[PDB]
Amino acid sequence: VLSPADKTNVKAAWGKVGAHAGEYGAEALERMFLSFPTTKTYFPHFDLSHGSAQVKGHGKKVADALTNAVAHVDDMPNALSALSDLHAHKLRVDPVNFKLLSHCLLVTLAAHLPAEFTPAVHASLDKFLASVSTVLTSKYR
Amino acid sequence: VLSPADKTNVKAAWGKVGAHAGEYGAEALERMFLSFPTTKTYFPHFDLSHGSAQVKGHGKKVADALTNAVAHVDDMPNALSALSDLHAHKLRVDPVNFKLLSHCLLVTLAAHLPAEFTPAVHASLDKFLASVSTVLTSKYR
Amino acid sequence: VHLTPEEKSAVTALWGKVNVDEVGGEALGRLLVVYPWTQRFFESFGDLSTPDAVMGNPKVKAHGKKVLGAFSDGLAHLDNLKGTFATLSELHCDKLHVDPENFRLLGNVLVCVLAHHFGKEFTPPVQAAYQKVVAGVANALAHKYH
Amino acid sequence: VHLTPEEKSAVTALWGKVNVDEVGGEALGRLLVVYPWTQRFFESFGDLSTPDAVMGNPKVKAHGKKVLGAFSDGLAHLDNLKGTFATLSELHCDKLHVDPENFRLLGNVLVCVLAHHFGKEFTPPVQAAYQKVVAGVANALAHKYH
Ligand code: HEM
Ligand code: HEM
Ligand code: HEM
Ligand code: HEM
Repeated sequence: VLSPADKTNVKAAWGKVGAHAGEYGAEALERMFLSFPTTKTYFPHFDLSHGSAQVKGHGKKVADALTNAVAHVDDMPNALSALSDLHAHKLRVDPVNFKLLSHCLLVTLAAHLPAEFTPAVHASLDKFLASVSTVLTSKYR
Repeated sequence: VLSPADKTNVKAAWGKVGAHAGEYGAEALERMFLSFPTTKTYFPHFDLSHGSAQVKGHGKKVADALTNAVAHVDDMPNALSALSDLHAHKLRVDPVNFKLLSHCLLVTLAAHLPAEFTPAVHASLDKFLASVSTVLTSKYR
Repeated sequence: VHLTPEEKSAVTALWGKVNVDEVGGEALGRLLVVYPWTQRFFESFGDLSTPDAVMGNPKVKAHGKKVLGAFSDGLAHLDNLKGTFATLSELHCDKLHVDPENFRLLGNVLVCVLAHHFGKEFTPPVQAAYQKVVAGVANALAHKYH
Repeated sequence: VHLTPEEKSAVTALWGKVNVDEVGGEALGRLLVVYPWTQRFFESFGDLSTPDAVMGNPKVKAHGKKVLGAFSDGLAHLDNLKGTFATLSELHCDKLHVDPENFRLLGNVLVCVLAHHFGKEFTPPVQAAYQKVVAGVANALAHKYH
């Protein structure tokens, strides 16, 4: 479970991202597609070349859902219910992929927020992306 | 989440296991030790030879715990509370290993319950074990 | 596929007793029922709404036979799974867009099916040999992904 | 392991600027903080009750240096990680009883640390190559488990 300190740690880290959220989301997506090519099989309809507009636009969407998660950290299921429905019944993404995406987010954050990525913040952010993942795969069956 | 149907299927399958449970647990453990050797690193103090007493004895303890969880299927987080603290703070078994044992428990049941291991039941059992695994793993950090 | 001679004959011995037709259909059907999201690849197959619809679906049964036929053919070339499966690999990646994790899930579902049909005969050691075989097969189908 | 020539030069170039002292300390320290269960192997290191305690623990820092020391050797043996790490695999399995899944955890942490340190310079292409090295190292350390 996310502890109060975790919540504080995440609201803090995510605050600095501020307007760079769409950029970091896109970057994490890109890191994911190159580092773990099997993840590309869920986006056969996307132009996946560096900096193309489908990846940019999708990046913004992922990050915004994440901002929504942070802003509603104490009530994640309700807040992310619809995304949970989408991933479970429509996209049907294998759960193993949520970890690869989460790792790439963490790498992007560590690369972009040198001062803020302390070990404790690192721990909280990881636990946090795991909680989001769980919620997003909760209705699979 | 486990549905009414799932709950029904689990009570029926484990209901037929009955007085073999312990032996099925020992077998499950033996299957895990041979198919996934890395799991052995958590048991350096055990004699792992076929037919071992410690195995048979640990086998029974595992089975008793699943019997109790099924006995408290609508209150599993509380019913397993103790087991959860043990695995997260003393034993500290890496989460992945829970999937390995679970798989070996299904194989063991598949081998012993021909008529009851229907597709629908296989599914429910898989969800059930995934739910147990999640409870035993919920307080890791 | 570090498979010992003892492991190799055990796999083969057992495989002899297998009815490839009914086993492949059983395995693929269960795959679709136990891990429902693997249905996303087979929308053209018709009704998959309930367990019996899936398990009894003729196209599911026909496709399972296809899958197992290739697996068998793979069991005849244990020392060269990658070569044997290379074209199937390219296909599942470039044309069909199947996440390789699905190959690992099928393998485990296949092990449950074998266990289910052979009971006692599916000893822990024989299970251990098959686990190596299904990973190897999973790995071979994954190998040409890019 | 299938590392591309340009991938090879990408790994090597960046490693040339890595401060083993700092980075080894950070990686091991973070491992123990982000994944608390790993602390089970280092009870004799002393106080590990808090992040500051963990990050400050000098035995943690000394052992981190040793671990990256071995990692460095691997990078000059990329074409034979298995042989280069055979002995270390044996010790981690037979004397230490370390679940290999921990190797994977360390690799990922290692990857986050390099990013934290190099920022811009740790680009997606560079990350990709390091993900492969990290996995190869992990797989080589698990190789002699039995
Ligand atoms: C960190 C967890 C994730 C979050 C918060 C997230 C969020 C989102 C959002 C906001 C959308 C767009 C919904 C809309 O257009 O209204 C989306 C769609 C999608 N997601 Fe995820 N996602 C996550 C992980 C994943 C992963 C792991 C995969 C598989 C690799 C994936 C695959 C997809 C696909 C294929 C789409 C639809 C793309 C399209 O056709 O436009 N997602 N997700
Ligand atoms: C199905 C999920 C599991 C259940 C229900 C379960 C249950 C139990 C029980 C009842 C005990 C005995 C504790 C006591 O004496 O009170 C135990 C101990 C133990 N379990 Fe688990 N376990 C599970 C999964 C695992 C897995 C995945 C591992 C690691 C591979 C593991 C490793 C151990 C170890 C090392 C002990 C202590 C053995 C000893 O020192 O005597 N368990 N578990
Ligand atoms: C044991 C591993 C597997 C083997 C050996 C195998 C083999 C095959 C073969 C021979 C075909 C026919 C190829 C063709 O049409 O030219 C095929 C098609 C296909 N495979 Fe696989 N397969 C495996 C696992 C999977 C699984 C796990 C999935 C996804 C869950 C999958 C998805 C598909 C799909 C969607 C088709 C095309 C079906 C259609 O014609 O509509 N395969 N596979
Ligand atoms: C990147 C992969 C790793 C490498 C290359 C590595 C390398 C080493 C080396 C060089 C030693 C010193 C051996 C000696 O004293 O002769 C060592 C010891 C040890 N390693 Fe690892 N290690 C790795 C990962 C791990 C991790 C993930 C764990 C568990 C979390 C672990 C647990 C241990 C333990 C408990 C010792 C003995 C420490 C002591 O002397 O108290 N290792 N390892």
